[PDB]
Amino acid sequence: MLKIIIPTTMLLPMTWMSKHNMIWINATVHSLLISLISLSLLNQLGENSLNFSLTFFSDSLSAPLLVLTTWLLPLMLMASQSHLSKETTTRKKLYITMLILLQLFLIMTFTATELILFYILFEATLVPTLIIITRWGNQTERLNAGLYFLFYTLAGSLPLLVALVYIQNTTGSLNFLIIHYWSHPLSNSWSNIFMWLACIMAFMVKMPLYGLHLWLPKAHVEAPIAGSMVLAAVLLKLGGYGMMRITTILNPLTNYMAYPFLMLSMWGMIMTSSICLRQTDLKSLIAYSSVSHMALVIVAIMIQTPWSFMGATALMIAHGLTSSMLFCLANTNYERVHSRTMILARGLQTLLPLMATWWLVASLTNLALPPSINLIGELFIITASFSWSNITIILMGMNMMITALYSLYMLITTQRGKYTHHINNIKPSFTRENALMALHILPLLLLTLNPKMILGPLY
Amino acid sequence: MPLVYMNIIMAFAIALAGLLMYRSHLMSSLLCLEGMMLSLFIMSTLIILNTHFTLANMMPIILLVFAACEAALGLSLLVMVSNTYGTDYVQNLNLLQC
Amino acid sequence: NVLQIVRDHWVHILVPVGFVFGCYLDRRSDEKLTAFRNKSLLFKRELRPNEEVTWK
Amino acid sequence: KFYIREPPHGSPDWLKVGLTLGTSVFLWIYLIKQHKEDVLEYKRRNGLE
Amino acid sequence: MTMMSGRPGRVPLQFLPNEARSLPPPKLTDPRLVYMGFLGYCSGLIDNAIRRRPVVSAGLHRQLLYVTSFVFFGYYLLKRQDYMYALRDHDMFAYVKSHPEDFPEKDKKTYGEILEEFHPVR
Amino acid sequence: LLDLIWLETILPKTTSFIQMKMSIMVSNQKGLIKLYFLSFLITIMISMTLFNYHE
Amino acid sequence: LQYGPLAFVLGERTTRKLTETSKVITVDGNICSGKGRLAREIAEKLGLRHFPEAGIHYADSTTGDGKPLDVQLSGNCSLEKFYDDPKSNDGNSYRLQSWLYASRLLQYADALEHLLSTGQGVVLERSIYSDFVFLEAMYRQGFIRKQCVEHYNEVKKVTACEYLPPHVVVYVDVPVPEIQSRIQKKGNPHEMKITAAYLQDIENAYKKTFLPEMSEKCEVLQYSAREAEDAEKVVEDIEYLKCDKGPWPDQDDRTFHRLRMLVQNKLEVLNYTTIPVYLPEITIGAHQSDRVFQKFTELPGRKYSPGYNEDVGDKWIWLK
Amino acid sequence: MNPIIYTTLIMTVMSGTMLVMISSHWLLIWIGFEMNLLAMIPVLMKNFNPRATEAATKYFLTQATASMMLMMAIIINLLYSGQWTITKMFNPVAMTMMTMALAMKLGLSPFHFWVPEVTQGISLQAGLLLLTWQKLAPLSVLCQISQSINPNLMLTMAMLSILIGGWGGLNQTQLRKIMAYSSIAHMGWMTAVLPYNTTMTILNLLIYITMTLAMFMLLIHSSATTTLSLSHTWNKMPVITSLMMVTLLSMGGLPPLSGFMPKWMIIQEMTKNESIIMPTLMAMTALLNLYFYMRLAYSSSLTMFPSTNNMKMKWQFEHTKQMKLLPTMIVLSTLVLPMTPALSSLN
Ligand SMILES: CCCCCCCCCCCCCCCCCC(=O)OC[C@H](COP(=O)([O-])OCC(O)COP(=O)([O-])OC[C@@H](COC(=O)CCCCCCCCCCCCCCCCC)OC(=O)CCCCCCCCCCCCCCCCC)OC(=O)CCCCCCCCCCCCCCCCC
Ligand SMILES: CCCCCCCCCCCCCCCCC[C@@H](O)O[C@H](CO[C@H](O)CCCCCCCCCCCCCCC)COP(=O)(O)OCC[N+](C)(C)C
Ligand SMILES: CCCCCCCCCCCCCCCCC[C@@H](O)O[C@H](CO[C@H](O)CCCCCCCCCCCCCCC)COP(=O)(O)OCC[N+](C)(C)C
Ligand SMILES: CCCCCCCC/C=C\CCCCCCCC(=O)O[C@H](COC(=O)CCCCCCC/C=C/CCCCCCCC)COP(=O)(O)OCCN
Ligand SMILES: Nc1ncnc2c1ncn2[C@@H]1O[C@H](COP(=O)(O)OP(=O)(O)O)[C@@H](O)[C@H]1O
Repeated sequence: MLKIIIPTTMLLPMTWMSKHNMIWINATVHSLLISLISLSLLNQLGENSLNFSLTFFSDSLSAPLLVLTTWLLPLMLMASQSHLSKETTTRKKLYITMLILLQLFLIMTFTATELILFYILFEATLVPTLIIITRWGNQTERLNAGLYFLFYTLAGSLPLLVALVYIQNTTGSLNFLIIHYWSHPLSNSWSNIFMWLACIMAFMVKMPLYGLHLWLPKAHVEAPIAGSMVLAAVLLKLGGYGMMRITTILNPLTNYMAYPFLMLSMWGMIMTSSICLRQTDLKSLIAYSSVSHMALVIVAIMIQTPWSFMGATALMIAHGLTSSMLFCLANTNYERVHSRTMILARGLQTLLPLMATWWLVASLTNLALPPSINLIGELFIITASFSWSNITIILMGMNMMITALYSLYMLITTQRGKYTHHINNIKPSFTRENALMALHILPLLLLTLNPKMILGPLY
Repeated sequence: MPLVYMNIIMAFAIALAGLLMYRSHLMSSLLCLEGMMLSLFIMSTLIILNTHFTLANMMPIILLVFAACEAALGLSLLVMVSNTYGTDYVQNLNLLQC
Repeated sequence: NVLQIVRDHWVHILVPVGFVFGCYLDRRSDEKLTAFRNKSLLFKRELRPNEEVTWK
Repeated sequence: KFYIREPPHGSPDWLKVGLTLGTSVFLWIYLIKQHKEDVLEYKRRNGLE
Repeated sequence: MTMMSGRPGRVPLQFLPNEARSLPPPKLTDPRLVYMGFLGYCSGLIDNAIRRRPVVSAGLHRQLLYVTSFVFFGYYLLKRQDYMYALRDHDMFAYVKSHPEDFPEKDKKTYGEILEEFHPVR
Repeated sequence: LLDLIWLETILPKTTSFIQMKMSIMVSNQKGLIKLYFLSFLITIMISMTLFNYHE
Repeated sequence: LQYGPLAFVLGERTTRKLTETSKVITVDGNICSGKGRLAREIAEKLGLRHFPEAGIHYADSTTGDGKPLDVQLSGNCSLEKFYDDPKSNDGNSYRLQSWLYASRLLQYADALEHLLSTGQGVVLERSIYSDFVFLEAMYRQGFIRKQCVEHYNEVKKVTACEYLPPHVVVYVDVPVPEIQSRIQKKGNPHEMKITAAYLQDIENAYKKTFLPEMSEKCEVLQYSAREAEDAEKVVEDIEYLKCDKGPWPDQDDRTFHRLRMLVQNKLEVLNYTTIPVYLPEITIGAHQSDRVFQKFTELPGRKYSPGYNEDVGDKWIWLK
Repeated sequence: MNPIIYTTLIMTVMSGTMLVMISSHWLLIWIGFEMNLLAMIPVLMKNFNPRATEAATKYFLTQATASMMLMMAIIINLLYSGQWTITKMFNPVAMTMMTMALAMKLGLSPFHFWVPEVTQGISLQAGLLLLTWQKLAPLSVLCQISQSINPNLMLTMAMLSILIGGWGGLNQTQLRKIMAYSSIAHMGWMTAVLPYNTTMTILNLLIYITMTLAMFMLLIHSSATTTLSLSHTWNKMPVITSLMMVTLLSMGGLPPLSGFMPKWMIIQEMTKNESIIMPTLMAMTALLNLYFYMRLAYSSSLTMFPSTNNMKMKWQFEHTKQMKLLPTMIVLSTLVLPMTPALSSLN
């Protein structure tokens, strides 16, 4: 695992020793090389995980997330360099350093064998994101957004720390292998109920769960493009990964402790899909769609079936890629017209046809068109829910209908109709933007040929 | 215990309450501090004499010496406060808040 | 002719050297977990006439 | 260029630089010798070599 | 609240008892020593940055002294820490040996004869 | 009604309001040693009775 | 051995260098009076170091190379356009006044450091004590606002109280019509626009506030326009003065040590000039501040500490 | 003040603290406290002004009252047992007096009122000394008598200290009062674990002292004592502001910074003793300290506040006096989390 971590660390002195006009080129090239190297972790053994050492291990769940992070870094660099052109060399190097530190913390988080190290890195991811949002955000609400993002996370995460140290004291270990092999049932008691809550609420708020999701629109809208990319693509999946790791020791309590969370997730996915229908800001719609998809992931994790975990893993990967692509698409238009209002710029298909094609493909993947992996995950989760209870199909179908509705609503509003007359500064699409959209979309379609790479350990 | 021990302990308690409750003059509180020291001296001397612990017969003298140091410190501070305000009232010392 | 281009492009070796060093450290870490080599009931084997270890 | 004293002039303080380098070298040599003695003592106490 | 300060035969201010010499000294390439050296290098770089000097190249002798001092202190810190953990384990094992009636060895049952409750997931 | 008003009201806005009120209560002292030492006497009387009588 | 507590403890003292000829002297006067020539002559006769009047670019003369910097990187004010448009809505007038007060504070610190370190005396043209006459003249002419005067007063109250006033205050007296006549005979087109009311306000401020104030803690020597050309007579008048009035005789080694610690470390001297009082005339926004700071850092010898800029020929950087 | 006199007074303060450290006799510990206070009073008044005089007077009154209570407790303990050694007090009433006395000396709630005012009324160097060195002696005394303390009173005072520190720091614009409330909260955290493990208290003391030294030195380097004055440092010394922001994040206890390790170790040690509720409340309350640290970081480094015209003149001057240990303190305040197992050397 050091063969991935050490080059990521080497990215720091390499970008701090580069010339003022070569930082983007060097960082992009070596980030792509690191992603290529990290692609070798997909070879999984089946029966058990790849245990490199006492500190790190790789699973069929961790490997797609690691590859997604390593692949997302170069796309973040490509998206960032346009709006940072006027910045000084030192501040651009600091921004790239923030991105590299975030990547390092993420790659170490997904491979830790022990839960305290996972917690330490999972909290350490906060600082670079907070710095990025509050320093390179564009509006004045970035400060309030950063405060929300920090405190919503910490209020859930601190009880997790207390629960983890208590569990290590009572059991003697927190190593995930020992945790799994020496699992014992949780009795029906108030102490066990509060232990369950302390082990669950941090990952709940990172998803986010409906009712604890208010930080996400603020943080995702007010962050720069790279910050939004990493928030939607990767940082939302930390909660799901933590849930999959932690629910091993929570049985059989989850059988009834999951009822309020399932109810909240289903009704709130309906609510957020409905909210997307009346939104004046283009980024907030994407944020709320992310909330709905993560609510579906929460249901999948809560029901505790192999098909549910497979669908949840597929949906996490697909949602990460699709949300990153949608955020980049919105950012291109924002850079054109310097406003996030959806109806300001209309009929962009007449002026930008290839970008309209990218918009159409992203909208089609957002509504989970077959045989894309988005629908693979969603269908697996829906089938698992149907096995859990036949009445879930009503809510699943309603959510599907509303998702198609607002996806095509966004597409029609932004791309169709007639152009706004007074707006006359819409230049032809750059090679960088088209390449960024292609690099987002092509892995999505290529993953359809080999769906088992992202289905997870339960495959 | 002897009832004199209770009398000396209540003397200490009364002097402590007098220090803790403040009237206008700073000087009154310094006298309460000196009274607490006097009660401590009396109590320690009685305890040492009763048990015939020979070597601590010098301890109350050290207590008195550091009492004199405390009194000198308090008087110097009172001098500076009164030079600042022309009065040793405690309510003038309110430039700093919490 | 190569002095200046080396001085301005030497940064392109840091990441490959880090990769090589990481692989080397991974092998060293593997070297510390040989307690059960050729000792598992499933994979215990008779050594070949010339081989010294089952894996390294 | 500069108008006044500029206590760091074109030449560096050779006394301070020499003292710093000597301190570093002495510390490194002392550490090496200490480690060698520690290894030898540990071997002799437990009967390894 | 004070576990090992009152341990018998503890000299007050040694920082390294003679019994610690029976333990293997940490290797000079110990990753903790490398981290101490990295901390010293960071201290040197921050010193250069604060004094408005070229961060990477200004003080080479000063950075060398920083790294050397950090490594030198860290070596002895690691020695003391390892010795303290060795003492903890030694005392624990001695106490376990001397009190068998508080740490009994009960026969362990195989899983075919231990009855576990099954909780179906549905 | 829900995201912009009531979900805001319950978790974050209530916390902000409560902490602001408590901070205003705690930090707004007049800087007079008379009140502080009166509170010190009250605290001493409590510790000797509600704690020193319970052992 | 840089001067500090260690230097004061072993050996170094200030009073051992005072030799009755230190005598901080300021030669004040109205606009275009011959105070500069008189001050230079006094410095040459008495053997004291002469300080030309602190301008917009005085700080430039003492740091880096003595060359002045660009106006937007140093000062950000123009005396010529104050004469042209004193009532401009860009705040140039009070910005100029505050920058000039800061420059005079820096020059006073430098002069006091020189006198306390070498014992040799200094001669100044104007000072922080007489800087307020221009402020009052600007305020009475409607050139600045009341808030600007209040901010100036706050800065002066927190800054000028840390230093000792000059021993000798020399005032060159020239009537306002003679001042105007010298102004037209000079030749500067901008100074042609100086009205009689402005010069009258400066002179009234001098004669009603400055001289009566300094006469309580310093000794004042007034000289008319005609009798100011006799440098020998003025020096003889100074040489027969008994400095038994101000706080200078009340100074011992400890106060001198505190003052010498304060006069060096120019950042501590200038500390209270940039107090967070947000007057529009002097407040600069984040974007402009960032741009100007970056441009200043791009100056050839300003990126690093003095002895660490290799592009101006510094050597042995890797061993410094 | 004569530099020789200042050196003598600082050495006398340190020698009184060391006398408290090395004494086996209660009278010698009392003498050390008396000498420390006597030499400490002038240091608060080095720069003369009415605010400094008021701060020194309040400090003297509080510490003299605490010393009187200390001596009275020592005398009660002697009365009920002819013992002078500091091993374990034999009377519950004397021990309660001792605890109240040491808490008043440390400034624990509800004896916290003097700390913010005294800290605000003095200079930054005196504030550094007061908030770093003055905590060693009472904490050492409390460590020696840890087995005798009543857990209820100590834990109540610690929880009150944490809560009041957070709430008071929420309302401050002066930097010295912010640091004083931060100190109160950190003292509460330290005294929460003392009845269970004194090594944890020592580790928390060391880390808090390192962070406080780094923060005070950074505040001296950028000579500001208010939020708006510190808002100007970005236009003159951006590196100082960046280091300040990182140190503030470390003081908030965020991983992977150093300030997180004492809270982590205290929480796990308390959970070893079946104490779950109180550490949870403690962390949830330290969230407030993190909030006002983040507010200071917003105003200081993450955004750029408007500046003044005279800053251009300051651009041309370097710092005449340099702090030698500032670089080391910053590194220890931030990057020492991986070296956690070294805490075994503290016991
Ligand atoms: C976890 C695993 C490992 C991770 C490592 C830990 C993280 C990194 C290490 C941290 C400590 C190291 C660096 C600290 C000293 C640097 C101080 C500094 O300011 O840098 C300036 C300096 C650039 O200035 P310059 O070159 O003198 O000329 C430009 C002018 O000075 C123009 O400069 P200026 O001063 O005029 O520019 C003004 C600027 C000045 O503001 C700054 O420069 C920011 C400096 C903050 C100091 C960092 C805090 C102390 C360390 C704690 C780190 C916490 C990490 C945990 C995660 C939390 C993230 C905050 O202010 C601003 O623009 C406002 C920015 C405010 C935004 C908020 C972000 C600031 C805090 C971010 C800190 C992130 C960590 C450090 C990243 C690296 C920074 C250099 O940076 C460097 O050139 C040195 C960087 C490292 C180079 C050495 C590499 C060795 C060479 C290769 C050998 C290969 C070794 C292996 C062998 C392999 C075989 C081949
Ligand atoms: C906006 C989104 C925020 C996040 C949402 C988080 C959801 C948290 C809710 C937790 C789910 C249930 C918690 C515990 C399960 C059962 C609770 C209780 O009502 O059930 C009965 C419990 O009986 C009583 O109801 C006791 C609970 C009554 C007191 C609780 C107050 C509930 C009021 C709602 C307050 C809102 C809480 C959330 C604040 C935000 C069962 O009867 P019994 O079999 O005998 O007890 C079983 C436990 N035993 C085995 C230990 C004996
Ligand atoms: C922020 C990180 C903390 C930094 C701490 C300051 C570092 C600089 C200190 C300089 C090192 C010298 C100190 C000690 C050297 C000789 C003195 C020695 O004899 O002391 C012995 C003891 O040794 C010292 O205590 C060990 C000091 C080592 C401190 C490092 C631990 C930090 C925790 C983990 C963070 C890693 C830090 C990385 C290093 C930079 C005496 O033992 P004893 O008299 O019986 O114990 C007294 C306390 N009792 C009785 C109550 C138990
Ligand atoms: C930003 C919003 C996120 C909010 C999430 C907050 C919820 C976190 C879950 C509860 C936190 C506290 C959990 C405590 C840690 C668990 C450790 C444990 O299991 O110990 C229990 C201790 O259990 C407790 O003490 C729990 C009591 C609760 C203390 C604090 C209550 C605060 C409010 C609790 C309800 C809210 C939690 C869910 C709300 C989610 C957000 C709305 C039993 O230990 P023993 O004493 O040894 O018992 C067995 C031997 N006799
Ligand atoms: N504090 C000030 N405010 C405004 N203008 C000033 C100030 N100080 C000097 N000046 C300008 O300096 C110019 C000439 O300086 P002055 O000493 O009067 O003549 P000379 O060069 O003959 O000595 C004048 O136009 C005057 O306005």
